Amino acid sequence: GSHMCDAFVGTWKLVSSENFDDYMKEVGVGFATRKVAGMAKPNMIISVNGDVITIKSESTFKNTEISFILGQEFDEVTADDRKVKSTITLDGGVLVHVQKWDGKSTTIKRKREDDKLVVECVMKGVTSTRVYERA
Ligand SMILES: COC(=O)C1=C(C2=[SH]CCC2)C[SH]=C1NC(=O)[C@H]1CCCC[C@H]1C(=O)O
Repeated sequence: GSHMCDAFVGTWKLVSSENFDDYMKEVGVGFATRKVAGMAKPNMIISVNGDVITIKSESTFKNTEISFILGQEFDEVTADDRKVKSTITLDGGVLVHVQKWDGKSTTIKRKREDDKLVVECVMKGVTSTRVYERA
């Protein structure tokens, strides 16, 4: 087993959100999409198979799935249809996901906090916090 397995693997449901509309604005999402995307309550499924981590997000609005090896950059088409270059590392027990596109950068941090998985999303000055519980 591994730290990653024990901490993150499983099925998680969104239970609260803060500032997500403002985060979406900062990453360039337009009005109609922000409105419909902001209603979504995704399930997040995290799995590990050997060195490969998979993060799936499933909702009424969009489904996404990424698989990656820690430290190894990959192509990602985000839920909001940005084509980014992503690298995910495990830093002091926090999954740190950096996305680069068009000269811009956003960082998504995923951490365990008590029984929750807390996702912090930062674009320039704007932070959104997305809190998940076990499904
Ligand atoms: C920018 O859009 C997004 O980031 C975004 C979505 C859209 S689709 C159209 C508009 C917005 C849908 S789901 C999502 N982001 C996440 O699910 C992760 C990954 C990053 C931030 C929040 C995280 C979270 O666990 O909720």
